[PDB]
Amino acid sequence: MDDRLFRNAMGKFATGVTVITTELNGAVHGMTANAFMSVSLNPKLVLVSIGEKAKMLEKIQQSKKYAVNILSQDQKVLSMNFAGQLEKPVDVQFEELGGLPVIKDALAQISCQVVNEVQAGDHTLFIGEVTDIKITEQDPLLFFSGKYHQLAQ
Amino acid sequence: MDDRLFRNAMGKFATGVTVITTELNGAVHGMTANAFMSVSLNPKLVLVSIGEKAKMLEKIQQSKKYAVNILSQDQKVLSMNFAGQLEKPVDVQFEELGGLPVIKDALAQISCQVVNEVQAGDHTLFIGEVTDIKITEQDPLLFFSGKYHQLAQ
Ligand SMILES: Cc1cc2nc3c(=O)[nH]c(=O)nc-3n(C[C@H](O)[C@H](O)[C@H](O)COP(=O)(O)OP(=O)(O)OC[C@H]3O[C@@H](n4cnc5c(N)ncnc54)[C@H](O)[C@@H]3O)c2cc1C
Ligand SMILES: Cc1cc2nc3c(=O)[nH]c(=O)nc-3n(C[C@H](O)[C@H](O)[C@H](O)COP(=O)(O)OP(=O)(O)OC[C@H]3O[C@@H](n4cnc5c(N)ncnc54)[C@H](O)[C@@H]3O)c2cc1C
Ligand SMILES: NC(=O)c1ccc[n+]([C@@H]2O[C@H](COP(=O)([O-])OP(=O)(O)OC[C@H]3O[C@@H](n4cnc5c(N)ncnc54)[C@H](O)[C@@H]3O)[C@@H](O)[C@H]2O)c1
Ligand SMILES: NC(=O)c1ccc[n+]([C@@H]2O[C@H](COP(=O)([O-])OP(=O)(O)OC[C@H]3O[C@@H](n4cnc5c(N)ncnc54)[C@H](O)[C@@H]3O)[C@@H](O)[C@H]2O)c1
Repeated sequence: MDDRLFRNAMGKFATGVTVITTELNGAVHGMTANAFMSVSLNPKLVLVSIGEKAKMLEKIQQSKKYAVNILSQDQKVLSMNFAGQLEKPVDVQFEELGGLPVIKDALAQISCQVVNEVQAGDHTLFIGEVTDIKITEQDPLLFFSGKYHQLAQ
Repeated sequence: MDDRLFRNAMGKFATGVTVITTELNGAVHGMTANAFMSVSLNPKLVLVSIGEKAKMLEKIQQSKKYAVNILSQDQKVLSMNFAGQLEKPVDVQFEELGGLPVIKDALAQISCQVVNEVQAGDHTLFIGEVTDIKITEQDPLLFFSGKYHQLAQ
């Protein structure tokens, strides 16, 4: 059992792709995440998992809020941008939802207030209560086996 | 803000589909789950999220272990089965990995020991340390907007 074997295995679980956003003292910060899930119905809770070394970790710890932007099929470049994979950052179009910066034309936008924070090995889980939601009927960006994919139409 | 709006939103995050399995007195229990994610690299941690009213909850609390079986495209019937959606249960073919019952021909099989248990609203998060992994190169069953889907080929 290598780290590569584990990552390969984990990559067998297909997911959508989100960008996590928050605002700290004026500035908008974003991070590409697929470790996201729906947690609870009553109350409305959601969870995101952030690596210990990630700049986003301290940002969320201070702001105590975050939004989750589910990316559409047309937003592959944004995924790469917020994953630190482009040499030059793109000029991202933000709007607002429940007091959070959200990404324009995202498949879906979900704004949260952090209600719990749980360390789990390498990462921290931020459990958030959902305050606002915006949905569209776009097709999703998918991530599977280390590659970007689309739904069969 | 209705429960339907929240569920619709949450459905906008595409996922693979797993069956969580465990063993209590040699009886094998399974439950369909898509609230699953990779958590930590060092140590190797995974997380699953189980509803407070789910029979699986108490089973895992006792056994202190679970396997995650990621379903292939060919396993839609299994997903429906372990979701309580068929009138008559199907005869499921089990095998073994790390002392856990796993589903034969799954896309991937991941066996875990529970290392933490965190309540989060409606649900409990069982954080699991991975002991054993088996992977194949099959295509995944997908779940998105309340429907089963496939990857574009
Ligand atoms: C598909 C995929 C899924 C991933 N899932 C997760 C996961 O769930 N959990 C996890 O911890 N990591 C995940 N990662 C890795 C993570 O996205 C990167 O490690 C990321 O670079 C870490 O961001 P950071 O907070 O450390 O800050 P940085 O490394 O600085 O942020 C990454 C990039 O975002 C850009 N950026 C930030 N804010 C803005 C803005 N205001 N406008 C324009 N650009 C901006 C920056 O230019 C930078 O290049 C994933 C990566 C991929 C590709
Ligand atoms: C795609 C999708 C994703 C879901 N994700 C989640 C989630 O992540 N978290 C969550 O809590 N719920 C989730 N659910 C709901 C969950 O799958 C159902 O609520 C399930 O019925 C609850 O199982 P239970 O533990 O309460 O026991 P039951 O309701 O009794 O189990 C469901 C079915 O599994 C069958 N079964 C169990 N063991 C065996 C076996 N040994 N051999 C053959 N059949 C067996 C039973 O016949 C039963 O019909 C999801 C449902 C769907 C369709
Ligand atoms: N922290 C995360 O939850 C996470 C998820 C995906 C990618 N990433 C990071 O982004 C970079 C690019 O990703 P890639 O194209 O190599 O995809 P990849 O092939 O490494 O990812 C496939 C799967 O492996 C798992 N994984 C990868 N890194 C992980 C980590 N650090 N902690 C927990 N699970 C992890 C995830 O479940 C992911 O979906 C890599 O450095 C990777 O580590 C991190
Ligand atoms: N507990 C869960 O994480 C979960 C996830 C999916 C489906 N289910 C249950 O299985 C049954 C059939 O599912 P469906 O075909 O109606 O799909 P659906 O349209 O209700 O599911 C779409 C999304 O909504 C979210 N969701 C649904 N029920 C949830 C719950 N009880 N708690 C937290 N998030 C939830 C999930 O993220 C899911 O991916 C429903 O009763 C549903 O509640 C539960």
